[PDB]
Amino acid sequence: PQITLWKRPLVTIKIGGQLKEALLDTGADDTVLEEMNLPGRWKPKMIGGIGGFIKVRQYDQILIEICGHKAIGTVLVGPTPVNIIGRNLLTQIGCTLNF
Amino acid sequence: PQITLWKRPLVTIKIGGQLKEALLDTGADDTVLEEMNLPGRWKPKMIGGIGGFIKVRQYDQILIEICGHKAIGTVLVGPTPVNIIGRNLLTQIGCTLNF
Ligand SMILES: CCOP(=O)(COc1ccc(C[C@H](NC(=O)O[C@H]2CO[C@H]3OCC[C@H]32)[C@H](O)CN(C[C@@H](C)CC)S(=O)(=O)c2ccc([C@H](C)O)cc2)cc1)OCC
Repeated sequence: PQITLWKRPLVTIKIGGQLKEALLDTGADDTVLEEMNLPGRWKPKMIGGIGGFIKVRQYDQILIEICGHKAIGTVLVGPTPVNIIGRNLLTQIGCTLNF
Repeated sequence: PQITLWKRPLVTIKIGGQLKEALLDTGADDTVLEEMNLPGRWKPKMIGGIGGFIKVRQYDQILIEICGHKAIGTVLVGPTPVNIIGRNLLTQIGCTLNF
């Protein structure tokens, strides 16, 4: 689809069998979701934002369906203010900016 | 044009008579620019993201040219790590997400 930006580009995602709402975020290199339970191994990681760094749990090769488009990639889980879908997955679903 | 997301979507902007590099950021409601001494009145503001909040100065009705497309709106000036072009300006240049 074509998504305008007059409102936040929020979409429904399916991850670990659960539906959530997430923001399509071209300013984010990586994908960061709010605290949740995901199966499998994970490694601690640090990521920095506008206000500083947070500790996240890094889950690799995680299946995630974004607005009906499948992706399999890295998902960071931690105290982000909102679920954000970053470029690592936006590229997988073929998302581009156009003007 | 069309901008893929393999790399950060960095473009040249023109503001206050200066050229700068900025990030087209669909995850940002508003626009946040590096420290610059713009003329005119302003009001203090707090903006938050990953890692907490930072103090910024809010200037209104600022003209920015983004890839030759002009836009006029609010700009937040402060110690941001990157120049962030938010939806308030992206909408004015007709920017959309597409997949
Ligand atoms: C060399 C130093 O750089 P640095 O590492 C940080 O650099 C960066 C800092 C910020 C960004 C943009 C930010 N992306 C981001 O957080 O991405 C994280 C996850 O993926 C990684 O990729 C890049 C960083 C990591 C997002 O797109 C937009 N945000 C809102 C989003 C969280 C939804 C609520 S916002 O910025 O907070 C914001 C809030 C309010 C407004 C106005 C008021 O409406 C405007 C902007 C990109 C690079 O320093 C470490 C301290």
